[PDB]
Amino acid sequence: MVLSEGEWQLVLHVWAKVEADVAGHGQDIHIRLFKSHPETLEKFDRFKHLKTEAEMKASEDLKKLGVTVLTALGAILKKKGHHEAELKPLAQSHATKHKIPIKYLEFISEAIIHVLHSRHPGNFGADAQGAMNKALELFRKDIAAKYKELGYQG
Ligand code: HEM
Repeated sequence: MVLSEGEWQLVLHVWAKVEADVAGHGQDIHIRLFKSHPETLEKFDRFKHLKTEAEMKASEDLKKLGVTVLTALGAILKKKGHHEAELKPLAQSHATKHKIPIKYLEFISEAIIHVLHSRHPGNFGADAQGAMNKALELFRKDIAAKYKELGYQG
């Protein structure tokens, strides 16, 4: 798939707002993911024990991880589809070290969309949401293709 420049503009415009508070957005997104799909929390040996949202908010390690995640995703989005180099190490660790199924990448995409809709309604109307969804679908499609080449595809 290919996004138009107008669609990229909508994506980078709301992302610029997210970048005003990377740590906060990182936390909201992960808490949303863990509360909505608890099975995803099992993949983090480091955080598996967290029982409540209060404990999640209090975790400094979880906050650090959220920043790392959003920083990596932001770097990919800013490439506007030319993200081959950035995708390789990400696909390798998630397929072979962490073993993260494509399904879980769809769950976090839902969490990202939920949080942006909630925090940035004025910059996340229907058109902007469609553009972000398209960007994340492109990301998942390319990651899935890489998973297959790496021998995991799941
Ligand atoms: C927007 C999608 C995602 C991005 C950009 C992302 C990015 C990263 C990055 C950059 C790291 C650190 C270096 C590395 O190991 O590659 C990381 C670690 C990790 N990721 Fe992801 N990730 C994503 C989604 C997921 C999902 C959905 C899961 C699990 C449900 C997951 C589980 C892990 C685990 C277990 C680690 C190691 C955490 C630790 O150090 O304790 N990732 N991820």
